[PDB]
Amino acid sequence: PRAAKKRAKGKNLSFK
Amino acid sequence: ARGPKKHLKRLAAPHHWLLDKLSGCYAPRPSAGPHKLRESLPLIVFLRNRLKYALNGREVKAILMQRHVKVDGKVRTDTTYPAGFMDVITLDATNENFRLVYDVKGRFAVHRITDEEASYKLGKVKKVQLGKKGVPYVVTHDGRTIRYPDPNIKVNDTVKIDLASGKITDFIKFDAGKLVYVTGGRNLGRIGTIVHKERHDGGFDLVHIKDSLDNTFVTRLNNVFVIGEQGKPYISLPKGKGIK
Amino acid sequence: PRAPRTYSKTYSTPKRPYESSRLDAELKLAGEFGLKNKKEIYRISFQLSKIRRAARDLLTRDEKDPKRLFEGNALIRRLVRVGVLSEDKKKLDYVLALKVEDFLERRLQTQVYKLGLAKSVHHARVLITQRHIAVGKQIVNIPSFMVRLDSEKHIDFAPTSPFGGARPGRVARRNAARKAE
Amino acid sequence: GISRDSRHKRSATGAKRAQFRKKRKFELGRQPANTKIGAKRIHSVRTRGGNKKYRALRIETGNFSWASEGISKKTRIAGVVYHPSNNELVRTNTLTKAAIVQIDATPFRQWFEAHYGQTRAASAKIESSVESQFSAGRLYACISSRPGQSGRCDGYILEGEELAFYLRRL
RNA sequence: UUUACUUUGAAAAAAUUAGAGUGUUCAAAGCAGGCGGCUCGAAUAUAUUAGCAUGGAAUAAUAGAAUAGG
RNA sequence: UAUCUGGUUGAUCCUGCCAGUAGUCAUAUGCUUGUCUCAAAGAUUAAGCCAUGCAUGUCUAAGUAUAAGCAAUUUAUACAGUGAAACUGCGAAUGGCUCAUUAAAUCAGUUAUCGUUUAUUUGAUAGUUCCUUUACUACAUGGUAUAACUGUGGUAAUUCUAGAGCUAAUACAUGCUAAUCUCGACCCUUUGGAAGAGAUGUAUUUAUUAGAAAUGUCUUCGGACUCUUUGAUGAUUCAUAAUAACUUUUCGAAUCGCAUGGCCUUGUGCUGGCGAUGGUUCAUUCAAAUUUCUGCCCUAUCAACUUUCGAUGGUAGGAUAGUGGCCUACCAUGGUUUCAACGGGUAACGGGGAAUAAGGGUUCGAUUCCGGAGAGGGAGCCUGAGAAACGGCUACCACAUCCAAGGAAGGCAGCAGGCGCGCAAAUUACCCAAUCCUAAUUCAGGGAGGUAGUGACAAUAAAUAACGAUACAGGGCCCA
Ligand SMILES: [Mg+2]
Ligand SMILES: [Mg+2]
Ligand SMILES: [Mg+2]
Ligand SMILES: [Mg+2]
Ligand SMILES: [Mg+2]
Ligand SMILES: [Mg+2]
Ligand SMILES: [Mg+2]
Ligand SMILES: [Mg+2]
Ligand SMILES: [Mg+2]
Ligand SMILES: [Mg+2]
Ligand SMILES: [Mg+2]
Ligand SMILES: [Mg+2]
Ligand SMILES: [Mg+2]
Ligand SMILES: [Mg+2]
Ligand SMILES: [Mg+2]
Ligand SMILES: [Mg+2]
Ligand SMILES: [Mg+2]
Ligand SMILES: [Mg+2]
Ligand SMILES: [Mg+2]
Ligand SMILES: [Mg+2]
Ligand SMILES: [Mg+2]
Ligand SMILES: [Mg+2]
Ligand SMILES: [Mg+2]
Ligand SMILES: [Mg+2]
Ligand SMILES: [Mg+2]
Repeated sequence: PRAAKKRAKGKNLSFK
Repeated sequence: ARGPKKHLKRLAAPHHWLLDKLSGCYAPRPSAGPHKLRESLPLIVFLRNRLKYALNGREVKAILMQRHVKVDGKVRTDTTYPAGFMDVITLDATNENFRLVYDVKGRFAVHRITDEEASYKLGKVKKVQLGKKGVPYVVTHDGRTIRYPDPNIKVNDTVKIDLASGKITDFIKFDAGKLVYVTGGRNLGRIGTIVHKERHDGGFDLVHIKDSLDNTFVTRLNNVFVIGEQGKPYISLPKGKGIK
Repeated sequence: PRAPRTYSKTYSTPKRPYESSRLDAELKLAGEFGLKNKKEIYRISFQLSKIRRAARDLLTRDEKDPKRLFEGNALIRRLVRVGVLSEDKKKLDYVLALKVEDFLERRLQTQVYKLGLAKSVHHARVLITQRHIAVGKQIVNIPSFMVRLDSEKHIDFAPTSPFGGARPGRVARRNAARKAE
Repeated sequence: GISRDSRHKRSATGAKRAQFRKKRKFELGRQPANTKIGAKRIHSVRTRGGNKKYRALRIETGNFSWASEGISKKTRIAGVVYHPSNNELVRTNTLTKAAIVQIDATPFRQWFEAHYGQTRAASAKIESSVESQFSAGRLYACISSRPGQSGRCDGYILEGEELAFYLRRL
């Protein structure tokens, strides 16, 4: 039987 | 000493755990349980150093006592519980199921499985004997005593156990041509098929195994675990299929 | 207790240090490349001796043996990457032909001198130790830094340095303030 | 005081070993329990582990089995007649395994008449010497239990070649 | 024929040693995973003697109801 | 040794010789000591002696609170929040330190337990209906009982305790409550009903017993008709089962939290969920004890040793968890040795390892990991699954603290810090945040451990400057 298939991203903010 | 030891130095811990030598002075000492000390992975190591879900011992304790971790279909709260080979670990909150199988390197690998696969496990028949009241029973490699076995089930065979109820669904005989997995020695983690069981009276039996690449190697019988017939394993195998 | 942290010496005293030829050779090397003291020459001689002994031992082995192929390929790759060994020069026998000088040019101080950022090896060292030179995005203050071929052509003045774009140093602005006053 | 370790003894070659370590609890020994005929006195002993041992300081009664008919009856112990290890135990009437003792003939006899209706005939036939013992009123028995361990004086009756040899020794 | 002897395979903890990869700012070190299937990655080695299994024609011992008798 | 320098005469060459120049490591010591990373701390063969302080305690919803404890409330009607103290349970047998003793001993590798104990973890595992005083507690038995606590007291003094009064349990001691299964005549022909003949735990000890031409007929074409009937190991008196008795003889839940579902004949009736803690036996796991074979430095100016008081082996017994001269009684005369027994020395814990070496070799290895032994020196023990424990106890020897002289209290080869001299060397520092460990347990505890401080132990990198112009002068450098 086959194994289970494989399966939050970076976010950016600039201030000042 | 005068009694059982309760500490384990990091340098003395099993190598396959991959514990940093400089991180501390002591390593988790596996508590008593189904599997032997050297052939077991305590839950703390699995949750922290492998899955990286917890950052130190204390969040591991928090996770465990939240009852989010199930081993062998049962909730465990001991941080040093000795999970071992072919033990099913379920984290329902994450919807993740793992089966503990060594990689070709010989190290317990994070192998994700489906729920249907998680419903059953495999156990090598370590003993078959008549108990009290004349009730036959089988002892598997994980210390499970299953009563009223199928009388064909013999030592060195493997039995498929349903986790929910703990009965034998099916079994595989130890014969030439079956598919086996190495659970000890330098060949640890390799997968192959039997060619001969070489037998020595009063001595350790030796088994010759041929892999898919036709390479042949010899290992002691205690280190052999039947997992199916050739081309049809009863469990999902890790990446590489135990080659090299 | 905590597990030991291993260590090793990076240099060894030559066999008979006081040879006049050896003294003059160390003099020439130190003067040409601006080495602080003899320990640097001893260190690089130790490294080169280790490399060349390994090359000899591999050469002793027959052709096509697994260990010879694997170790020789690794050693040639490392020597080519660091820049001592040229691309057309990829054989262990030519590794036996290396000299300390090659590693000496591969020092960051020498590269800074040659690239024209500094006109002299000592000026180059002074620039390195004062945090004015950056390899890529990284400020390097170690003259013994070994420059790779790829890293060679990214050497520049650091953005924070007064020569690389930042504001003038303390001396310049102090003088400007006093002149204004 | 009593210890069993092989260390204090001389070596096979005759060399004498030096004291490797102090005495250990797990190689201990305890005083003998010289069981004697007298009112039942037994006291327990706390042994290694959670287990326990019984010390027969005194017993009169023991369970003796007539093998040839496959029965077992409780019977008073008359006295020690012969012991193969050391004869002072016979003199002092000390009860231990393999001691030869005398037991009452009463329950065995009554069972005999009850089952066989005789003081069928072929089955009732019994070896002559034991019939003489029945007529005497006391039977020779051999203790098969260890009164120093289990607190029992169970045994079995002598018969056949066993009986003949022990009578000859007597 | 048997042994000695020799080849090969298991076994000989970890740490240490040799070795592969990695811009800890360099280095002494530490370290095993990266991209969205990619045929990517410690590939690993190492131990005189004792025991176990195994292929051996020579060498050195050891054997014979050997070419015996009527 | 090499290389380098010098001496060997009236001088120069060529030889030959002599003196000095090699090396890391180790011990001691002198001077200097700015920055980053990292890391160690023995030594009088004195395992010699120690003031003071700390280093092992522990409570969840789930064993026991009328603390005359604290706070609460719909202002309390057995209790209910939180909770000192004490009982109870568990741990203290791990960890840390040191190398005194130890020369087939420890130890390394490799075997065996069909030779035995094993708390804990994990998986299984126990309806016995009935059996005269039913004159009957199971809608749940006692003090055959006490602490904490109230109160009266002794002693100079200690983690000293006497008498009296109280009260609990998962402490201690007792003790119960119309079942299941074989066949089954007769009806009925199945989803069948059942007149009745029968059978009924564990634990301990002994004895005995078991454990090894149906090639047909019919049939619906399927199927039915008769027979089988333990398993494992190389190997067993193995596993298991059975019969007869036996036992100062056990066990078979008189325990606790949360919650209030389902049936009705409407009764505080019957039934019922999720957990904790206990309990017999087996297996597994952590362990422990013995154990098979090979391997240790110097010594032969140690050649015979062991055996009277066990030395080798046989039988029986005692003892133990268990094998075994381990011990006892009786027996024989055995056992090792020039292939070095036995005795003596060892500044002898063994090993993984470290240094050197071209290779063979030689030396070191208290010291980060494993294993063994010890806690000033002998001897003996309670507890507990596990100790011959010493931050547990008792005696003796040597030391040594307090004293009212009547007595009491001792073990830093644990972390700091002292003495051992009249000559010297880390802080009586902070913390449980990391590592893991103990507990009733997320939470409390941990000089284990971590953080920082402190003689250049051993190692890595590396500052103390770089860039110009101007002026003046003719000698500077190498060989011989
Ligand atoms: Mg076996
Ligand atoms: Mg700056
Ligand atoms: Mg070998
Ligand atoms: Mg000084
Ligand atoms: Mg300065
Ligand atoms: Mg600074
Ligand atoms: Mg209250
Ligand atoms: Mg409460
Ligand atoms: Mg000696
Ligand atoms: Mg030996
Ligand atoms: Mg426990
Ligand atoms: Mg259990
Ligand atoms: Mg009272
Ligand atoms: Mg015996
Ligand atoms: Mg004797
Ligand atoms: Mg010594
Ligand atoms: Mg050592
Ligand atoms: Mg001790
Ligand atoms: Mg002392
Ligand atoms: Mg003691
Ligand atoms: Mg202690
Ligand atoms: Mg102390
Ligand atoms: Mg100290
Ligand atoms: Mg310290
Ligand atoms: Mg509880």
